Amino acid sequence: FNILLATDSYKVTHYKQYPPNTSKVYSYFECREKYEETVFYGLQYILNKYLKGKVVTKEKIQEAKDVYKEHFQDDVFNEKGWNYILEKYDGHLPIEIKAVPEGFVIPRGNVLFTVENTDPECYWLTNWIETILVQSWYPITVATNSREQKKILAKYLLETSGNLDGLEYKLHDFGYRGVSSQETAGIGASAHLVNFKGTDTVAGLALIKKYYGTKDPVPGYSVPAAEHSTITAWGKDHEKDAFEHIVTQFSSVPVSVVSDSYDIYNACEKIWGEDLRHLIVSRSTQAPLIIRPDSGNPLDTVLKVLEILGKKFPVTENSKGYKLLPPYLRVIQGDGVDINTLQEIVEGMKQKMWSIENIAFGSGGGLLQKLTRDLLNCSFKCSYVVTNGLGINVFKDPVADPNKRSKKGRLSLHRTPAGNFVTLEEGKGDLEEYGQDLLHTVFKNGKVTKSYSFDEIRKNAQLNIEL
Amino acid sequence: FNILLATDSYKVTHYKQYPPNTSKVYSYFECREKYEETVFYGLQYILNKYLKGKVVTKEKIQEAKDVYKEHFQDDVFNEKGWNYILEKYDGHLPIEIKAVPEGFVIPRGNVLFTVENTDPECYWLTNWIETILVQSWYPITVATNSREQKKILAKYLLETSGNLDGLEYKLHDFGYRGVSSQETAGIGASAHLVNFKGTDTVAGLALIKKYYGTKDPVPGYSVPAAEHSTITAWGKDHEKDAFEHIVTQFSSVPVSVVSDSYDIYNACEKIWGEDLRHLIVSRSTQAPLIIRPDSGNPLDTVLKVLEILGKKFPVTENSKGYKLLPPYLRVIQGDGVDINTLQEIVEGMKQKMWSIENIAFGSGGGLLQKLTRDLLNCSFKCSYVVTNGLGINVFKDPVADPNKRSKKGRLSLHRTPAGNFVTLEEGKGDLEEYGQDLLHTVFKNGKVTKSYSFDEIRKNAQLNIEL
Ligand SMILES: CSc1ccc(CNC(=O)[C@H]2CCCN(c3ncnc4nn(-c5ccc(C)cc5)cc34)C2)cc1
Ligand SMILES: CSc1ccc(CNC(=O)[C@H]2CCCN(c3ncnc4nn(-c5ccc(C)cc5)cc34)C2)cc1
Ligand SMILES: NC(=O)c1cccnc1
Ligand SMILES: NC(=O)c1cccnc1
Ligand SMILES: [Cl-]
Ligand SMILES: [Cl-]
Ligand SMILES: [Cl-]
Repeated sequence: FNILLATDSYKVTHYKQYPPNTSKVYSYFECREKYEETVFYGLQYILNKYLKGKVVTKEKIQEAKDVYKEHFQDDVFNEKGWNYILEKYDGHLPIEIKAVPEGFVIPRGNVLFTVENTDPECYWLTNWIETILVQSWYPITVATNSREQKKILAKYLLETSGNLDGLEYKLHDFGYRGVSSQETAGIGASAHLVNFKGTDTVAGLALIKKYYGTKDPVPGYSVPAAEHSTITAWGKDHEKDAFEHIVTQFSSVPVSVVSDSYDIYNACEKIWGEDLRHLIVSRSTQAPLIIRPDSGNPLDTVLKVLEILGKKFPVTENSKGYKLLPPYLRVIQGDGVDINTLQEIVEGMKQKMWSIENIAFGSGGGLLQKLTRDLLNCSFKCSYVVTNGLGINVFKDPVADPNKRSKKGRLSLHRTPAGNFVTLEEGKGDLEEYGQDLLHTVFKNGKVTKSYSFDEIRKNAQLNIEL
Repeated sequence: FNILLATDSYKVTHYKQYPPNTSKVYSYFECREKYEETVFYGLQYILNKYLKGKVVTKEKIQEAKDVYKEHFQDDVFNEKGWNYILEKYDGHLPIEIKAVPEGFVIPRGNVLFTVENTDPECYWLTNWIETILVQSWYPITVATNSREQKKILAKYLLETSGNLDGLEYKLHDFGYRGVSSQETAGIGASAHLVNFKGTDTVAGLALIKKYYGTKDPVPGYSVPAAEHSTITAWGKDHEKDAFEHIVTQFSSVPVSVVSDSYDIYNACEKIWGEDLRHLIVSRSTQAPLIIRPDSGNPLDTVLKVLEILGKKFPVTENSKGYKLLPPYLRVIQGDGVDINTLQEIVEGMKQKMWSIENIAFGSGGGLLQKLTRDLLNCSFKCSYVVTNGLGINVFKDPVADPNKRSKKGRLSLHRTPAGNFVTLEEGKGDLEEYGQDLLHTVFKNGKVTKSYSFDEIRKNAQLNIEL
């Protein structure tokens, strides 16, 4: 990896565009003003993997110089300025980054981190690294969207069952194949694990161990489960034999069995319902069969599967008046799930008097891929510069869009007297009217100065209903 | 990178699930049946970076064993199967992959690649690597959606100007900050460069040189350009000074200057139009000023910018009857651009008699992030197995969704008598009624066996209008 080749191409040219005698460029990131509050997560990964230590070498400078000469068909690369960092700082970036603690849940429109150069010669460096830092939008957005789904699950589980038992296993990550790269898979899976413990995206485990850390051996867990190949390989007329083999191989742990290869309704009513019923009603409460539909309208299919199972298996009514399958039998809907369809399904279940205890959800592309930087309006902008020794507040205020207006001056984040948050502009945090700045230095002059464990991040990101 | 920890968690338990004495599992990838045709691109990256050579070691087996013991809370990992590959094949995968040539443009619902194990003990390995291989959906989808935008641009450039000059520079990649990882940025940028030569996502250059290669030193190009920080740092009252400094700095090369920091209309009509007009009109055809709006309704902003500039600069009428700014002045719309708004903008310009020669487009999130595996229904499924020495044709036919039905048996890709594509099922390619199979072996037993340069991929992906 070469940080000199890790920026948008136009930035290579920006050192020539800043006002002359500029000794400092100070910029900030926010999720501009439902997604009212966002989980701040993922900067520590970027700091450690890409920004810390000796990130400039003579070879990296020469390689960048050669690439940019061809890419621009002109010599515009700031070799002198990069060689300065190499010679003066042993290739360590003279940048200070201050950030809200990871896991913190912050309302939209607040400063989440700031970046500035610590050596006047490196005024151009602050926004060189915008591109790599702005990619924090992704773990922020996955963690936030996963937490909003946890909010919906908690509200329906509490109403239907009177408690939150099992909440942290109700949204399982199925997204490994549906994201755009191996690296995205690990980042996204780790962001989902801020909120839940169920994942099949194995890449998230190694990322959390390497850059965050947990007291437990692993941060996420899974169970044996079939796919269409392991059912259909038996031949169409032998679906029952496949189901029998698989539940017998995994008789003492939970096992998920995709049941829609040919006819989900026939499989639940006849194969599970009658032919293999003796192998289901014998199972432990710690080792249920989890029937998995995987096609059709997600709501209609869940409701019809539950209706079928409720007629073939003993059903109890819990203390809130909702129907509950026996403890050896559960359902997972892992097709077509995103935050909108998750809400539709749990509301449809509630209307038909089915407890949310009966169901869990798997989500793949909806959880990790169908998200953009535009969802929370993640943005990085310069708000303060020093030119000719005088600080000036800088901002953008497009006439066409008031929403794109940026903040002015030196920023700080504070608790309000009512316990909310406020971002103070124009250096007003220096007046000390609002208690301590919540931004902490996390990176300075090539060194990670403050780190958080994954357990702390999870604590910071808890729901109020959990609290 | 560990291939043992690079699959969905449920796949680890699969070896147990298949029918006893299964010696072969054969699977295939398609973009299931506007996006009628898809560009096949990106498999060669995956084969080289992740699948070739010695990918199993004793340390990787031990690492996977220890992770999965905690992740499943049980010892379900197939240590013996992985050890077999390490001992018998020096850790090279006994898999054969056949694929259509990269850059080929293939209608939906055709086999694009197939995967099978070459050793009977490794029947479980075919679908182990599903997760890694299915991530090819992303470069396929970026390349396809980029090509569909090229078709729109070509249609409207041809109609408004009579030729396709400049087509390959008309959609520029702005997506580096808006994708979910560094790895995704390189993959996606490379897939856009199958169809265009303009890009700010520098990561794509290194990936193309390393895994595909080009005759030219670099596959893509850029120009100097401003961002809001380099304008707003001068202070709001000094926008004109920033513009004058930047244009002067890059007088002999094309320069893009974002002009919407405060008032885009005021900047075009008063600052560019009157105050700095002398600086603009003196510029060469090879180095025009490119005015860049970045906010408001994209079609409304483009039309109003062009009306303003048409009244301050000398407009001509080209041979098709469309208006043309002088050659030293162009526009780039780099906000809100996606396949749908691109179409809206070029059609609105045509209706207002504005030649598409006047404009280019910058796309970030829409080009590389706002895409999912569901757009082209990219899907990997087992179609053939051998059990007890007998081949059987296998598939999934969900009752609720006919679209999810998968193909049966051994597959092959052919040309029809009219020159179209057909996928033959059930081994029927062997009858030779449709000539030789189109697919080529690209991977066998740990080695890449056939490969394509980026120049060949570009040629294969050309538009008919270009041919
Ligand atoms: C469908 S609901 C269910 C399922 C399994 C069980 C069997 N173990 C249990 O009960 C204990 C053990 C740990 C998980 N515990 C859960 N408690 C509520 N809900 C859960 N879902 N879940 C899940 C979700 C997705 C996947 C792929 C696998 C598992 C785990 C859930 C509590 C009970 C209820
Ligand atoms: C807005 S139109 C324009 C722009 C610049 C020029 C100045 N050089 C040129 O003309 C020669 C030089 C190479 C590219 N050539 C192009 N030929 C048609 N169209 C193009 N667009 N384009 C672009 C796309 C994205 C970015 C960030 C910068 C530039 C390059 C375009 C031909 C002329 C017309
Ligand atoms: N475990 C599962 O059922 C699963 C995992 C990944 C993708 N789809 C399904
Ligand atoms: N070159 C540009 O104008 C650019 C690049 C990346 C993102 N936005 C704008
Ligand atoms: Cl060095
Ligand atoms: Cl599956
Ligand atoms: Cl910009």
